[PDB]
Amino acid sequence: EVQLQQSGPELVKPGSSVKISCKGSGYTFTDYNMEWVKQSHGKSLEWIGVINPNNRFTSYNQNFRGKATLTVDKSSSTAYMDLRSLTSEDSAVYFCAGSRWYQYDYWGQGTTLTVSSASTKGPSVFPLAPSGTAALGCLVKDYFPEPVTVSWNSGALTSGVHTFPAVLQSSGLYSLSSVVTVPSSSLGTQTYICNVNHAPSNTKVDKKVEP
Amino acid sequence: VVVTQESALTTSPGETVTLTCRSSTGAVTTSNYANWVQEKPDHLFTGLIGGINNRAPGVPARFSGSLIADKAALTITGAQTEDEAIYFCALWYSNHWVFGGGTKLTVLGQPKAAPSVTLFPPSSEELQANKATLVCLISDFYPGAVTVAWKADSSPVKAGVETTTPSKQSNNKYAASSYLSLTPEQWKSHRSYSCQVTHEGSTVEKTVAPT
Repeated sequence: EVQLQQSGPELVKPGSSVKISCKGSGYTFTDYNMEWVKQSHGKSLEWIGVINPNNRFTSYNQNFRGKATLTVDKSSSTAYMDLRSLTSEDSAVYFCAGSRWYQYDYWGQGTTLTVSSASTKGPSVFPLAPSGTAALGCLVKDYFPEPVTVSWNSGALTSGVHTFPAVLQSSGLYSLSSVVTVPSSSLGTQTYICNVNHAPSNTKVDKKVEP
Repeated sequence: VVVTQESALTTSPGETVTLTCRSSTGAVTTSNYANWVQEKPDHLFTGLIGGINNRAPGVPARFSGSLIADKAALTITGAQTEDEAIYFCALWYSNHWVFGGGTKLTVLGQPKAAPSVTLFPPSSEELQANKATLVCLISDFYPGAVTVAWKADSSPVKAGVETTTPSKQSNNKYAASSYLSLTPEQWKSHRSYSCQVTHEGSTVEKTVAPT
C-alpha cells in the first residue's frame, strides 16, 4: 500500500524547534514531489512549500520563510520539515503530501503540534450514577494535555458504550465523559467500572458507578 | 488571493451533487490545475482530482472535475453515504497553491431521528470537591446537528457551557454531550436547572434539581 508515515505528535514550549519527518513507502519515492500543508484551527489549510527528492529543489510560500525548512533524504525515502522559533500561532496539524503533475496523489496521516507553556494536570473522575434501559457513565474533569482513554469493566463491556471527544474549556483544561446504555434490570446486580487512563500524568482511575 | 467554496451542502444517496471553487483573481482556468481533496474524521485526507480533471489513484469513477462558468467544479454522481466529508479545493498560481475554505458535504444515509436526552446532576462527590458539573447526554440522533440551551430555573444561562461536536455511534447515529459548570452555591440556590435540546423533529427539555 502507499504510505506516507509522519512522525508523532509534539507538545513543546514556546521558542523551541521541532523536526517533522514523513517517510514514503509503497510507491516510487522519486516520482513525486513532497508538498507540506498546515491546517489551523481544525479548519483552514495553508500551503507551506514543496521539495523535489531528486534534486532538493524547493519552492516556498513566502509566509513560511524563516519558519519552515524543507529537506529530503532520497536514500531513506524521507522528507523533513523543521519548524523554528515556535509560538502558539504554530499549533496546528501538519501534513506532507506526494504530488506529481500538479496533483496531490497521496497524503500523510498528519502531525499534531501543540506549542504551550502549560503543565501537565491529571484528571478528577466522578460517577454519572443511574437513577427499559438506563444510562450511566463517568465524568473526567480538568486535565491537560490530551489524551484520556476510557474502558468499562477492563474492556469486557463495549455494547452501548460511547466515549465522547473532549471539550477544551476556557481554563485551557480538557474534560470528557464516557457513557454506557445498559438494561435497567441489570442495575444493582451488575458491576460497572470505568477505567480512566491519562498517560501524560501517569494516572489511572477506576470508578465503580452505582445507582 | 482568496479561493472560495460553498460552506455546506446536503445530498442523499444516489443523487448528483456539485461543489464549486472560485478564485478572487478572476476565472479559474485549466492552468490553475484545480485539485480536490477529501477530509474525513481523524485527519484523514484523500486526493480526489488534480492536474486537468484527473482522478487520483483508486478514486471511484463517480468523482469528476470540470469547469462550470468561471469556477472549478467537483461533481459526485450517485453519491454514497461514505462521501460525507469536507471537500477542499486548491488552485495553483504560477508558484504557490492556495486552498479554499472547504465544503462540508452531508449525505443523508439514515432516517432522521430526534435524540434521547439524559441530564445528570452533579455528583455528591464532585460537590464535596467544591465543584458542580451538569452533564446533558444527547444520544441516537440523525443528522449530526442539535442545538443545546441551558436554563437556571426558567432563565437562560450561557456562561460555563461546553458541548461536544456530534460523534458517530456504532449504529451510525450521532451522540453529543453538553456540560454546564456551576459553583455548589449556584446549584443549591436554584429550584432547577434544565438542558433543552432542539432537533428538526423535536425539542425536549430535561430538568434536574438539587433536592
